[PDB]
Amino acid sequence: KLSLDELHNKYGTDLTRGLTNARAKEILARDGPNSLTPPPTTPEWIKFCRQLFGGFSILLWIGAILCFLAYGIQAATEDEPANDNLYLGVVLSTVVIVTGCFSYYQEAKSSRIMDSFKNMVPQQALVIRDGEKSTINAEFVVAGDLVEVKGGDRIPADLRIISAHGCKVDNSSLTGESEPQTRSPEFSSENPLETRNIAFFSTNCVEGTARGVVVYTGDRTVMGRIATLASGLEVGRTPIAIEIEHFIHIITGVAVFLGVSFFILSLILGYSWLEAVIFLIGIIVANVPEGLLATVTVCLTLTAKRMARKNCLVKNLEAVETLGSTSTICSDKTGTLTQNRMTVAHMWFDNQIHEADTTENQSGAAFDKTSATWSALSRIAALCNRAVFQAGQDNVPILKRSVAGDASESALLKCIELCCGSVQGMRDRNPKIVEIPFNSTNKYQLSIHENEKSSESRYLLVMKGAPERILDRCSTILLNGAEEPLKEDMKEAFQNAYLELGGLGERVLGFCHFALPEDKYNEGYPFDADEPNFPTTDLCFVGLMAMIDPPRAAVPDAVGKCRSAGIKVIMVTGDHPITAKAIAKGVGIISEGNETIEDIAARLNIPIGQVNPRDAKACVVHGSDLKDLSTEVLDDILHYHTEIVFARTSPQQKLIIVEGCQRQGAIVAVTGDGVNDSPALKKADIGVAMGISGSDVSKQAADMILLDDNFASIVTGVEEGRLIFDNLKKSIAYTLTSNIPEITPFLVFIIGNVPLPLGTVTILCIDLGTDMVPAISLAYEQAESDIMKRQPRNPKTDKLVNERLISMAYGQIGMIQALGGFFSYFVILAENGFLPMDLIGKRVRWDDRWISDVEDSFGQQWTYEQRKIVEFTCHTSFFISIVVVQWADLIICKTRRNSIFQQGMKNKILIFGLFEETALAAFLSYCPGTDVALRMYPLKPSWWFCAFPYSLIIFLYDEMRRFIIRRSPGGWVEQETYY
Ligand SMILES: C=C(/C=C\C[C@@H](O)[C@@H](O)[C@H](O)C/C=C/C=C\[C@@H](O)C[C@@H]1O[C@H](C[C@@H](O)[C@H](O)C[C@H]2O[C@H]([C@H](O)[C@H](O)CC[C@H](O)/C=C/[C@H](C)[C@@H](O)C[C@]3(O)O[C@H](C[C@@H](O)CCCCCCC[C@@]45C[C@@H](C)C[C@@](C)(O4)[C@@H](C[C@@H](C)CCCCC[C@@H](O)[C@H](O)[C@H](O)[C@@H](O)[C@H](O)[C@H]4O[C@H](C[C@H](O)[C@H](O)/C(C)=C/[C@H](O)C[C@@H](C)[C@H](O)C(=O)N/C=C/C(=O)NCCCO)[C@H](O)[C@@H](O)[C@@H]4O)O5)[C@H](O)[C@@H](O)[C@H]3O)C[C@@H](O)[C@@H]2O)[C@@H](O)[C@H](O)[C@H]1O)CC[C@H](O)[C@@H](O)[C@H](O)[C@H](C)C[C@H]1O[C@H](/C=C\[C@@H](O)[C@H](O)C[C@@H]2C[C@@H]3C[C@H](O2)[C@@H](CC[C@H]2O[C@H](CN)C[C@H]2O)O3)[C@@H](O)[C@H](O)[C@H]1O
Ligand SMILES: CCCCCCCC/C=C\CCCCCCCC(=O)OC[C@H](COP(=O)(O)OCC[N+](C)(C)C)OC(=O)CCCCCCC/C=C\CCCCCCCC
Ligand SMILES: CCCCCCCC/C=C\CCCCCCCC(=O)OC[C@H](COP(=O)(O)OCC[N+](C)(C)C)OC(=O)CCCCCCC/C=C\CCCCCCCC
Ligand SMILES: CCCCCCCC/C=C\CCCCCCCC(=O)OC[C@H](COP(=O)(O)OCC[N+](C)(C)C)OC(=O)CCCCCCC/C=C\CCCCCCCC
Ligand SMILES: CCCCCCCC/C=C\CCCCCCCC(=O)OC[C@H](COP(=O)(O)OCC[N+](C)(C)C)OC(=O)CCCCCCC/C=C\CCCCCCCC
Ligand SMILES: CCCCCCCC/C=C\CCCCCCCC(=O)OC[C@H](COP(=O)(O)OCC[N+](C)(C)C)OC(=O)CCCCCCC/C=C\CCCCCCCC
Ligand SMILES: CCCCCCCC/C=C\CCCCCCCC(=O)OC[C@H](COP(=O)(O)OCC[N+](C)(C)C)OC(=O)CCCCCCC/C=C\CCCCCCCC
Ligand SMILES: Nc1ncnc2c1ncn2[C@@H]1O[C@H](COP(=O)(O)OP(=O)(O)OP(=O)(O)O)[C@@H](O)[C@H]1O
Ligand SMILES: CC(C)CCC[C@@H](C)[C@H]1CC[C@H]2[C@@H]3CC=C4C[C@@H](O)CC[C@]4(C)[C@H]3CC[C@]12C
Ligand SMILES: CC(C)CCC[C@@H](C)[C@H]1CC[C@H]2[C@@H]3CC=C4C[C@@H](O)CC[C@]4(C)[C@H]3CC[C@]12C
Ligand SMILES: CC(C)CCC[C@@H](C)[C@H]1CC[C@H]2[C@@H]3CC=C4C[C@@H](O)CC[C@]4(C)[C@H]3CC[C@]12C
Ligand SMILES: [Mg+2]
Ligand code: NA
Ligand code: NA
Ligand code: NA
Ligand code: NA
Repeated sequence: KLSLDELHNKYGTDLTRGLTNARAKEILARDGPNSLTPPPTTPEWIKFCRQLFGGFSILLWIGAILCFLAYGIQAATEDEPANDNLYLGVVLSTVVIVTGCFSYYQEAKSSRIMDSFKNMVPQQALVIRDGEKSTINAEFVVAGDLVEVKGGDRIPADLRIISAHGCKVDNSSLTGESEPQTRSPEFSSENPLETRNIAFFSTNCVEGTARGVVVYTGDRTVMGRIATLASGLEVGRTPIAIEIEHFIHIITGVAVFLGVSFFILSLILGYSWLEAVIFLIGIIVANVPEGLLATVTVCLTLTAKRMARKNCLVKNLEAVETLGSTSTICSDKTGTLTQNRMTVAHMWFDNQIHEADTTENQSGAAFDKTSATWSALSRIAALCNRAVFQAGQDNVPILKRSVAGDASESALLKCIELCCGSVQGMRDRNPKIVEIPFNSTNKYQLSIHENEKSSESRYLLVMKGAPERILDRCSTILLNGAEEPLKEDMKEAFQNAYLELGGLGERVLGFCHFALPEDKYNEGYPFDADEPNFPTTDLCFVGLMAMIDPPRAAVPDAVGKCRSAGIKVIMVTGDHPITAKAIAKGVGIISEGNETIEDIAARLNIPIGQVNPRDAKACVVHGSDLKDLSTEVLDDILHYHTEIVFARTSPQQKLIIVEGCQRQGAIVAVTGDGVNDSPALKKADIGVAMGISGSDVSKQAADMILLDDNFASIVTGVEEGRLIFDNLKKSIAYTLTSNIPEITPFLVFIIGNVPLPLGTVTILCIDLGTDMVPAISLAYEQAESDIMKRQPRNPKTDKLVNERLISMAYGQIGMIQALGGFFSYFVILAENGFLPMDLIGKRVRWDDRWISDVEDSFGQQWTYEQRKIVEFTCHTSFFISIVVVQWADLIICKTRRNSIFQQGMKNKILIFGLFEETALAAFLSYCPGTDVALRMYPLKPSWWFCAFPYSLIIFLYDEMRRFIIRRSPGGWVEQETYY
C-alpha cells in the first residue's frame, strides 16, 4: 500500500532507466546472492556408522571379538601359546574396515554427481540496467533494479509491478490453487497475498508481460521463511530397487526355512543343542546375498554420467529406467526435426510464382523490383514484422548477421533488407499505433499503422498468417495493382499454388492488408485491442511468401533405427498435411510403398469415400476432424495404422493423443516448448523439455531436459537406457554363482564327515578377489550389436530377477565350479597318502588335536600339524581352482546372445581383472610368511591344472547354449535359460 514514487524513493530506482551497473554490483556485494541456503544434515558421523557398523558387518565384528578373547585366555593361561587367533582378529578387523572404505568411496561419488547436474541447467532472469535489457543468472538480481517478465518465465524475486499488459500468474505453489490471478499495477486488497501489484518468488507468468521493481530478494522471501519446514522435503525409490529388495525378502524366507531344516538333520544325527543353533545362524547368513543395492545405485549413477555426455539431463533416477521401455515418441517438427535456420524461396503475387535469393546482392534477375504489388508486399512484410537486427552488425553481410525474433520473421526481415532497404526508416515512415501479437491459437499476426502518404491520412491495417485463415478473411485480391474479387478461377490457381510451394518442402505464409476508412475510424479514435475494431474479413490479399528449412543430418538414420526396434513414430506439427507428408517422406516416417486413402483414390481414380480404410497402412489426420472425433475412431486409427501424421494441431489437443497412446498399453515421451504444453508434459511417461528454447514451466514440469534440442539425441539415449539393464543382469549373474562352492564344503563336512575343504580365511579371499574387480568391470561392458534390433520390454512380463537367473547360476554353472574345486582337494590328499575311500568318517578323528598317531592309507602314522598342513594345502588349492573357474564364468558373462568371437575382447578392465586375480592367488600361495599369518601353503606345479577341464567345459557349454538361441527363437532354450 504505497505508490510508485514512494517505492522508488524507498529502495532507490529509476522507473524508466533502472539501476546503474556500478550501483547494482554495490548492492549485490552488500547483501548476498538471491539464493536460498542449504538445510541441516549428518556429517561423516552417521555416514560411517551405517557403513562400518551396519547389518552384515556386525557379525564379522563379533568374529573379531570372540577371537581376541580366545587369545587372551590362552596367553594368560598356557605357557608358550599359539597365534592363529591374534592374526585371525587382525585380519577380520581389516576386512570390516576396508569394506567400509570402499562403500564410502561409492556413496559419496553418487551424492556428488547428482549435485553436478543441478548447476548444468541454471536459471537466468531478464533485468534492465542503465536502460538496457540483459539476461543474467537468477543469482545476480538485487533489490531496486527493474525486472521484466514474459508469459512462460518465472518471477525471480519479490517484485512490485509497475506496468503490466494482460499479465497473469500462477500462485498455486505458495498457497495452493492454480486459477490464474491477474497482476495489475494498481492495489486492491489489504492482504499482500491478495493484491495484484506484487509478483512472488517461484511463481510463473502464464500469459502476458510485465515490469516491476525488486522489493524482496534472497532468503528474505516468503517461501524462504517457510523453507524451515520445506528443508526435510521428500525423495523416492526407483522400481528396480523395489524389485531387488522383494527378491532379498524371498531369499531370506528360503534361508530361514533351510536353517530350521538343517537343525532337525543335526539333532537326528546326534550333535549338541548348541551346535545346531550355531549351524542355523551360519546357514542363514550364507544364503542371503550381499551387495545388490549398492551395485544397482552405482550402475545407475555411472550410466547417468554417460547420458549427460550424450546431451540428456535427467531430473531424477526413475527417468533412467523409463527411457529404455519407450514405445512411442510424440515429437514436434520445428525445433526437434528441422533446424530453425529458415530462408525465403518463392513469393506469389499477380497470379505468378517468383523466385528470389539474389546472392547477397541485386542480381539473380528475380523479378522487377518496381512491381507495385511487390511494393505493397515488401511493405507489409517489413511492417508487420517484429524482429530487429542485433545491435552492432554494421560490418557483417545482410544474410550472416544476428537477429532477435521468430525464425519466420528473421527470414522475412533479411529478404526485405537485402533487396528492399533499411527497415528502421520504413517503420518510422509509418507510425505504429496499435499492435496485436501472434499466437498458436489465433495463427495470425496483425497491426495498424499510420499511412506515410502525405495526401492520405487514413490508417493502414496489415496481417499475416496461415494462408487458409487469411483466405477466409478476404473478398478482394490485389491484382496487377488494382483490386479484383476472389472468384473460383483464381481460387483454384491459389490452391494449386499451395501444393506447388508445399511440395518443395518450404513453409508458406499469407500476407494481406486493408485501408481503414478514416470516416468510420478517424485519426483520433484509439483502437484498443479488446473488441472487433477492425474488419476481420473483407481484407485485400496481396500474396504468399514461402521459405525453406531442412532436416537434421542424423535424422534419417534415427527413424530407421526406430523402425527396426519396433517403435512407432508420429509427427505432430502445426503445419499443413502436404508439408507434413513431404517432411515425413524425407525423414523416413512414411517409407516407400505405403499409401494413404488419397493415394489409392488418385491411383484408382475412385472417390476417397469408396476406398476401404483398412487398405492403407499410413494416414494423415487434420485438426478439425480431431476436434469432431470421439474415442473409438481414435483407437481405430492408432491400432490399424503404422505411420500416422497429425497436421494443424493446436497445443491443448496433444493430451488426447497421449491418452490414446497409453490406453493401448504403451510408454510415451513427449517433447515440449511452451506454456500450453505443460499439462501434457506431466501425464506422459517421459517429458522431454527443450533446453535451448524451453521455458521454466516446461522444464519444471518435465522429467528430462534436452540440452541441444535434437531428435537424434533421443534414440541414442534409449540405447544407453537399454544397456543399463543388460549389464545389470550380467553382473548379478556373475555374483550369484560363487555361492554354491562356498556352501557345499560345509555340507559334506557335516553330513559325510570329511575334512573341511574351505575355511574362513580362504572364503574371505574368494569374496574379495574374484567378486569385486571383475564385477565392476562388467558394468563398463559395451553394447551387443543386437541392442537396437530387439523389441522393447514389458515391465509386467519381464523382470530383472526371475526364476531363470537362479537356474543358470545356482543349478548349471555353480555345481560345475564346485566339482572343479573338489577335484583339486581329492588330488592333494591322494598324493600325500590319504586316499578317497578312507576319507569317509575320518573327520571325528581328524579334528582331534590329541591323536598324533593318525594312520593314512599307505599305513603311515601322522601327527596333528603334519595332517593339518595337507588340509591347508587343500584350502589354497580350492581357492586357486575357484579363480581358474571364475576365468570362464567371467568370459561367458560378457554376452548373453552373441558369442565372444563376435563381441570381441576389447574390454580392458575385464582383462585387468583376469591378470590381477591370477596374480593375487600366486602371490598369496608363494609368499614367504603367509604360512604364519594367513595359513596358506605353497602349491606344487602339477596342481594348478586340476581345475582346467572344468573351466573349458563351462565356456563351451555357454557357447553352444547361445548358438541354439540365435537359430531357434521362442524355442525351449529361450523359454528356459534366457535370463
Ligand atoms: C562366531 C560364531 C560363534 C562361535 C564361533 C566359534 O566357532 C568360535 O568363535 C569359538 O567359539 C571361539 C570362542 C572361544 C571362547 C573362549 C575360548 O577362546 C577359550 C577356551 O574355549 C574352550 C572351548 C573351545 O575349545 C570350544 O571347543 C569351542 C567350540 O565350542 C563348540 C563345541 O562344539 C561345544 O560347544 C563344546 C562345549 C561343550 O560341549 C558344550 C556343551 C553344551 C553347552 C552342554 O551340553 C554342556 C552342559 O550340559 O551345558 C549345561 C548348561 C545347560 O543348562 C544348558 C541347557 C541345555 C538345553 C537342553 C535342551 C536341548 C534341546 C533344545 C531344543 C531347541 C531342541 C531339543 C531337541 O534339544 C529339545 C529336546 C530336549 C528334550 C533335549 C533335552 C536334553 C537335556 C540337555 C540338558 O538338560 C543338559 O545337557 C543337562 O542339564 C546337562 O547338565 C546334563 O549333563 C545332560 O548331559 C547329557 C545331555 C546330552 O549331552 C545332550 O542333551 C545331547 C548329546 C543331545 C544330543 O543332541 C542328543 C542326540 C544324540 C540325539 O538326541 C540322538 O540320540 N539322535 C540319535 C539319532 C539316531 O540314533 N539315529 C539312528 C537312525 C536310524 O534310522 C545327558 O544326555 C542328559 O540326560 C543330561 O541331563 O531341547 C551345563 O553347563 C553343563 O551340564 C554342561 O556340561 C563348537 C564351537 O562353538 C566352537 O568351535 C574351553 O574348553 C577352554 O577352557 C577355554 O579357555 C558364529 C559361527 C559361524 O557363523 C560359523 O561359521 C561357525 O564358525 C561354523 C559353523 C563352525 C564350523 O565350521 C568350522 C570351520 C570353518 C567354519 O568357520 C566355516 O566358516 C563354516 C561356514 C559356515 C557358513 C557356511 C559356510 O561354512 C560359510 C559360507 C559363507 C560364504 O557365503 C557368504 C555369503 N553371505 C560369504 C561367505 O562367508 O559360512 C569348524 O572349525 C567348526 O568346528 C564348525 O563347528
Ligand atoms: C551337496 C552338493 C555337492 C556338490 C558336489 C559334491 C562333490 C562330492 C563328491 C564326492 C564326495 C563323496 C566322497 C567320495 C568317497 C566315496 C568312495 C567311493 O566311492 O569308493 C568307490 C570307488 C572306489 O573304487 P576303487 O577303485 O577304490 O575300488 C577298487 C576295487 N578293487 C581293487 C577290489 C577291484 O570310487 C569310485 O568309483 C569313484 C567315486 C569318487 C567320488 C564319486 C562320488 C559320487 C559320484 C559323483 C558325485 C557328483 C554328483 C554330482 C551331482 C550334481 C548335483 C548335486
Ligand atoms: C593355456 C590356456 C589356453 C586356453 C585355450 C582355450 C581355447 C578355446 C577352447 C575351446 C574353443 C572351441 C569352442 C568352439 C565353440 C563354438 C563357437 C561357435 O560356434 O562360434 C560361432 C561363430 C559364428 O558366429 P556368427 O557367424 O553368428 O557371427 C556373425 C557376426 N556378424 C553378425 C557380424 C555377421 O564362429 C566364430 O565366431 C568363429 C570363431 C572360430 C573359433 C574356432 C576355435 C576352435 C579351434 C580349436 C578349438 C580347440 C579344440 C580342442 C582343443 C583342446 C586344446 C588343448
Ligand atoms: C590349457 C587349457 C586351458 C583351457 C582353459 C579355458 C580358459 C577360458 C577359455 C577361453 C577364454 C579365452 C577366450 C579368448 C577369446 C578371444 C576372442 C577373440 O580374439 O576375438 C577377436 C576380437 C574381435 O575383433 P574385431 O575387430 O572383429 O571386433 C569387432 C567388435 N565390434 C564388432 C564390436 C566392433 O579381437 C579382439 O577382441 C581384439 C584383440 C583382443 C586380444 C585378447 C587377447 C587376450 C585374451 C585372454 C587374456 C588372458 C586372460 C587370462 C589371464 C591369465 C594369464 C596368466
Ligand atoms: C587385495 C586384498 C586380497 C587379499 C587381502 C589379504 C589381507 C591380509 C592383510 C594382512 C596380512 C598380513 C600378513 C603378514 C605377513 C607375515 C607377517 C608375519 O607375522 O611374519 C612372521 C614370520 C616369522 O615366522 P617364523 O619365525 O615362525 O618362521 C620360522 C620358519 N622356520 C622355523 C621354518 C625357519 O616372518 C617371516 O617369516 C619373515 C617374512 C616376512 C614376510 C614379508 C612379506 C611382506 C608381507 C606383505 C607385503 C606385500 C604387500 C603387497 C605389495 C604389492 C605391491 C604391488
Ligand atoms: C600378450 C600377453 C599374453 C600374456 C598371457 C599370460 C602370460 C603368461 C605368463 C607366464 C606363463 C609362463 C610360465 C612359465 C613358468 C615356467 C617355470 C618352470 O620352470 O616350470 C617348470 C614346470 C615343471 O614342473 P615339474 O613338477 O615337472 O617339476 C618340479 C621340479 N621341482 C619342484 C623339484 C623343482 O613346468 C611348468 O610349470 C609349466 C608352465 C606352464 C607352461 C605354459 C603353457 C601355456 C603356454 C601358452 C598359453 C598362453 C595363453 C595365451 C592364450 C591366448 C589365446 C588367444
Ligand atoms: C571336457 C569336455 C569339453 C567339451 C564338453 C562339451 C559339452 C557341450 C556339448 C553340447 C552342449 C549341450 C547343450 C544342451 C542343450 C540341448 C537342448 C536340446 O535338446 O535342444 C534341442 C533343440 C530343439 O529346439 P526346438 O525349438 O525345435 O524345440 C522345440 C521343443 N518343443 C517341441 C517342445 C516346443 O535343438 C535341436 O533339436 C537341434 C539342435 C541340436 C544341437 C546339438 C548340438 C551338439 C553340439 C556339441 C555336442 C558334441 C560334442 C562332441 C564332443 C565329444 C566329447 C568327448
Ligand atoms: N510470427 C508469426 N506471425 C504469424 N504467423 C506465424 C509466425 N511465425 C510462424 N507463423 C505461422 O503461423 C502458424 C502457427 O504455427 P505454430 O507456431 O503453431 O507451429 P509450427 O511453426 O508448425 O511449429 P511446431 O511444430 O514446432 O509447433 C504456422 O503456419 C507458422 O508458419
Ligand atoms: C549368533 C552369534 C553372534 C552367537 C555367538 C555365540 C558365542 C558367543 C558362543 C557360541 C558357543 C559358545 C561357547 C560354547 C562352549 C564354551 C566352553 C566353556 O568352557 C567356555 C565358554 C565357551 C567357549 C562358549 C563361549 C560363548 C560361545 C563362543
Ligand atoms: C547343494 C545341492 C544338494 C543343492 C541342489 C539344488 C538343485 C537341485 C536346485 C538348484 C536350483 C534349482 C532350480 C531353480 C529353478 C527352477 C525353475 C522351475 O520352474 C523348475 C525347478 C528348477 C529347475 C529348480 C530345480 C532344482 C534346482 C536345480
Ligand atoms: C577334453 C577332456 C575330455 C580332457 C580331459 C583330460 C583329463 C583326463 C585330464 C585333464 C587334467 C588332468 C590332470 C592334470 C594334473 C594331474 C596331477 C597329477 O599329479 C596326477 C594326474 C592329474 C590329476 C591329471 C589327470 C588327467 C586329467 C584330469
Ligand atoms: Mg513449438
Ligand atoms: Na559377497
Ligand atoms: Na510424468
Ligand atoms: Na562367478
Ligand atoms: Na559371492
